Amino acid sequence: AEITASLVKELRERTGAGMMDCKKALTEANGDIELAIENMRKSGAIKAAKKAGNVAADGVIKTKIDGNYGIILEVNCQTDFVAKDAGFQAFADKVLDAAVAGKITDVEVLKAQFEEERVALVAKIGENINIRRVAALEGDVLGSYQHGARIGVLVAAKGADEELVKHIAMHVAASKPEFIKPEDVSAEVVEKEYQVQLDIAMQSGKPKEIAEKMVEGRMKKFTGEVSLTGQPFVMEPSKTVGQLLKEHNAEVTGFIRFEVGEGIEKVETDFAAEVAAMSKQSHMSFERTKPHVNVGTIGHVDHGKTTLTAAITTVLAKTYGGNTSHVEYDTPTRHYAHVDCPGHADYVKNMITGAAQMDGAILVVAATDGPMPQTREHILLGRQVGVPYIIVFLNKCDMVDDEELLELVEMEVRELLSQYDFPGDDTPIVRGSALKALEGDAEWEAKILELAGFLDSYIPEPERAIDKPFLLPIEDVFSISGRGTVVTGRVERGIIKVGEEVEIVGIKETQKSTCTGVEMFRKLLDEGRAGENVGVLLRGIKREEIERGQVLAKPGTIKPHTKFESEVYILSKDEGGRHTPFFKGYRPQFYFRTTDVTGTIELPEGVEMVMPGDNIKMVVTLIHPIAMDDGLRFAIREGGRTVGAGVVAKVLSGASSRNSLSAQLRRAANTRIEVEGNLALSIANDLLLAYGQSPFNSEAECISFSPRFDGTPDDFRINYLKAEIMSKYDDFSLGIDTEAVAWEKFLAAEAECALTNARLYRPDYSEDFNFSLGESCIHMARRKIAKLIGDVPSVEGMLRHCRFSGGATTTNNRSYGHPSFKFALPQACTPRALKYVLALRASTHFDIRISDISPFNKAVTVPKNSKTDRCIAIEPGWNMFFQLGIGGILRDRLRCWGIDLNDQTINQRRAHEGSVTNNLATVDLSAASDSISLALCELLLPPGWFEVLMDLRSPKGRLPDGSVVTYEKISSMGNGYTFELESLIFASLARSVCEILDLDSSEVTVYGDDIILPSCAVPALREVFKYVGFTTNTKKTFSEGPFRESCGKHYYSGVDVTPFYIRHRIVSPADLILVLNNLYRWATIDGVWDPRAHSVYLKYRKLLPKQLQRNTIPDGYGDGALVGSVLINPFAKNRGWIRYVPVITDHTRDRERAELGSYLYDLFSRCLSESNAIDQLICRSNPTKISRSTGKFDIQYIACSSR
RNA sequence: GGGUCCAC
RNA sequence: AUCGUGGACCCA
Ligand SMILES: Nc1nc2c(ncn2[C@@H]2O[C@H](COP(=O)(O)OP(=O)(O)OP(=O)(O)O)C[C@H]2O)c(=O)[nH]1
Ligand SMILES: [Ca+2]
Ligand SMILES: [Ca+2]
Repeated sequence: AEITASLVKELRERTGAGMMDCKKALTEANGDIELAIENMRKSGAIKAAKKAGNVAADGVIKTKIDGNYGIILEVNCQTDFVAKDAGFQAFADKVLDAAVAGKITDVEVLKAQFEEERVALVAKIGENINIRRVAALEGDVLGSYQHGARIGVLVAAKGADEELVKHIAMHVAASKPEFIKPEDVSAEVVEKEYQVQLDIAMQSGKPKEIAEKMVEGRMKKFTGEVSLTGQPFVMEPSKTVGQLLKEHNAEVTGFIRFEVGEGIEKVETDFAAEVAAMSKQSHMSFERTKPHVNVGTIGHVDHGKTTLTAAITTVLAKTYGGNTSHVEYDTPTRHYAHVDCPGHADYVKNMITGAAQMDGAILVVAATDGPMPQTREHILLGRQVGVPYIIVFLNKCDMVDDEELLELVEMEVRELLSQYDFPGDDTPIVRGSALKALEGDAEWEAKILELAGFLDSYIPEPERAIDKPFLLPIEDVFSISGRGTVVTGRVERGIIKVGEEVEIVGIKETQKSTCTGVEMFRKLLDEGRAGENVGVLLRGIKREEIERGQVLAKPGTIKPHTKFESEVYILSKDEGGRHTPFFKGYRPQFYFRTTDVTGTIELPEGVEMVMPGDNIKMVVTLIHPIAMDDGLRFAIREGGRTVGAGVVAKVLSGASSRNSLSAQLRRAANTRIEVEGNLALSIANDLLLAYGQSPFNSEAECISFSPRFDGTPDDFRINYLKAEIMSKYDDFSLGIDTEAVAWEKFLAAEAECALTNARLYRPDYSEDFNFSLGESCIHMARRKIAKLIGDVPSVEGMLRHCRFSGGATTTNNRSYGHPSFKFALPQACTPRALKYVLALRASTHFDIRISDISPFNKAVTVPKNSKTDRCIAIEPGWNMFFQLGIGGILRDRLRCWGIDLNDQTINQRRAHEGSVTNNLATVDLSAASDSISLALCELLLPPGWFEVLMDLRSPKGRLPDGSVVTYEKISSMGNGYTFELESLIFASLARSVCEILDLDSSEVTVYGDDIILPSCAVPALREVFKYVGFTTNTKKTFSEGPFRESCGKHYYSGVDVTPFYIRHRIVSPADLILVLNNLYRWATIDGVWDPRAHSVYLKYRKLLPKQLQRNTIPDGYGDGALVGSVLINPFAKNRGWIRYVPVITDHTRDRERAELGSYLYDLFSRCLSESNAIDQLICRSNPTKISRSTGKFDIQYIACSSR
């Protein structure tokens, strides 16, 4: 102890100084009141001194307007909480007011006019806070916008009234225009920018005026975009601010916008790792049902909430046992996850988003100082975010002489806690020291344990989902004869035993029923527990009386509501959200558990605009009811895109478009564009002419032209286009061409597998004597394959990959290709595959039927080139079901060889690399999979795998002839594993060739038959390939050009030269629009036209119905309209702050689905799930609906966004 | 899972 | 009448 404790208190609640700083400073003043104050004053500067070391990236912006003189203020601090603290507020307010009356604009004048009072706060608050920048603006009429505290703007305008400047001050706030007019721009920044960009493209080989006209064009936009004038007005994006101004014959003499912490470095912080940094210097020196508890640490930055979390972690594993950046520690009875709450807006975001709710927090104040002023905001955060419980850890107590002075701090904190309706008198306050606890000081060491004790007994145990009342969100409803109505979904809370009664509540007038049963795909069941996907059978309720969106619940347990208040986070542009602000009548979709519902909102008192990234409270009223109570999370959507997240906070009491304009566009769409001859050919020739190349002078030329693999990238680009553009056109007349050539090819491959099948089952040449590269690779590949693949396909593996999907089987036509029809209609199967079906039949109570048991698949023909089709075979359904099982296991395994058959994007980039580097080759095989013979396959794969492949393939094929083939190849295109299998065979060979040549196997990459491996390996790979029956496509393999190509991307010395194809006769406006869009994407850099192609574009644009020539959409939205500028689009309809544009759609009619088949398909899928910053988890997977395509077009409005 | 696009 | 796989956009 030292001096009277009652005296320090008098000093503190007079000065706002830390406890110990009041003590030691009162000890040297010999107990002199008005004296101690000064010793601290003169010190307040040395304090701020060491303070001004810390980065202060947070703060506020303030704004003041006197008649027609205004000023913008940027005083900032280092924390959210300080930013909204009364004291910091009052400083910033005064430092502003004082800068108004005294029209100051010199940062350093007031920066010093207050330097005195600035140490005043910095002492008290204990964060570096400095005036950053000031500026002032005068104009004839001016107006300010304040976007919370984070952005302020001053706008000076001549000719405009109150509303005008308000509105364009808001726009400046949203759209960061760095200049008032496109010409204002630094004729320098733009000068060298046009000299830099004039090569980037002139290096393509683009002729002078071509790259000149293009660069010019960009910078016309480039400047228009960063300029208030040429910006789409934020409250009216169809017209620009420029045009808006000119409509009120007014103008902006200038503007200012400051944003808190702009340009400040703003250091990243990693809490998790960060702790392990402190638990390092010290660490060196089955209860699996235990509940998980989320706790939060919150307090003053250097009061050491960090050091504590460290002390907690060490001591808690040193003694007892052993989302997103969260340390976690274990207690004999509970498991804790622990996050730091560094900022107020950050936490509110994570609470809404769900990426971190919290069961209890721990407030960390140092007894050295005591509550800070911003300590109230810490607690206030807790109150506003609804933390149920707050524990206090009093830290740094070893540095408190008088324990009567701890009695004092603990008092202030209870007093605050209670001021915010927390149970102050009753909240645990452990008095300890994190630091001495890391230094294994058994005393202070047990105080941590103590605090932990409170976490166990003070924060109550979170209700297990199973302990809650029953609720299942209905995903789909089926009517099954002789079973009744049944709903499927995942049970969210509780248990439902057959017998029990249930309400079905949500969209309609709530209804009641009883549980007739509970089933999964494998077994029937008598109850469904939380977390289980199930069907639930219901008694007496028709299936047109249930609806996705409704919930199934224990009766009275949940109610339907329409109006409620919430806290939402609006996604930033960054995070895939809106890029434009919205306003009063925002009208999006609210996605609850399993469905969207339209709803209007009302903003809070005084907020008029919302920006991507904003938290906000809003009151939401829905177009019809949804079952809900407090805590229900939801997503905000714009036609499929997720733009925000929210949680219901308190449920309340509840209570455009175009007709003969869509009709106009629909008529246009079903119009038939009509011309003379081959419109495609005409377009291709007009293109070639515009690039000064000879046209095709006949149909027969369009498919027989070879490029020159030299010349500049630009020359080559149009050459390759010319070689490819018409190469797959399906409507040439000139030609007795047929699918005859396809079947010839199909027979040639079989004949080749017949050779290699004989050769490879007889390689006793005479004697060992001679050794060969091929023989060796097969041996090398075999062994490596076995290592990757197993002796046999796991039963788990197959159980998580088998499934139906897609199109026609031997028993179903395209119409009945949906999985639900494969389950509802008996599928054919192969003699050797029958046991698989039976094993399936034995594992489920559902009927598993086979229609016929033959060894045939159906070989048909399918389009490919202008000069040949491609022979496919349609499999028996049950065989397909299992072929996909092995195809899915091979897919996974290949991931261990760096092969990823989900991402063609990795092959495209190595093709680009290869064309610049010449170290990687791209190779193609001729009849890639058709050439993989039985023999090769039998030598490479484990016998276990080979037998299974043999059970699962179709051994025979019946052709359109009626003729048969007994397959020489291991499998045909159309099989459910041929693709993954061919990928494996090719990879293993190429990898083996690498090892034999002393290259790295990892350099080998394969997507089906798109092979990429080091250029030096090619001659040896060619040799191996020849040996094993393959024939490499010398025309499509490149190991030495400037040219590469893989998975649809073509490169010439790094430049993208992938072409586009006119595949069909152009007959409808949709046909023409695709072609023109394909031209657009081919000839367009960043929305800017190569002029050579533009001319051809505008010519054929004219062949479209007129409305359709102006109906434009942004790229990335398909081809139901011309890709162009959407702001120009006259048919655009902005509705509720979301932009709807109409696109052409293929028009469909509904068809009846198969009820049992769909139900089976549903349960089967849920069975699959179970066998195998993130909030997108707020969505599902959709009901089976069947539809037939009529041959007409429809018009669909869709949600759109400038970019 | 459909329609479309682009690919293996 | 149009097999298997992947990716994107719209639907759903
Ligand atoms: N089931 C199926 N597989 C395909 C299809 N297209 C390509 N593939 C698969 O990927 C491999 C690549 O085929 P392609 O390179 O286009 O043709 P190819 O059979 O090897 O013949 P070629 O190069 O001589 O034209 C072969 C085949 O397994 C297809 O349309 N259906
Ligand atoms: Ca090929
Ligand atoms: Ca290829």
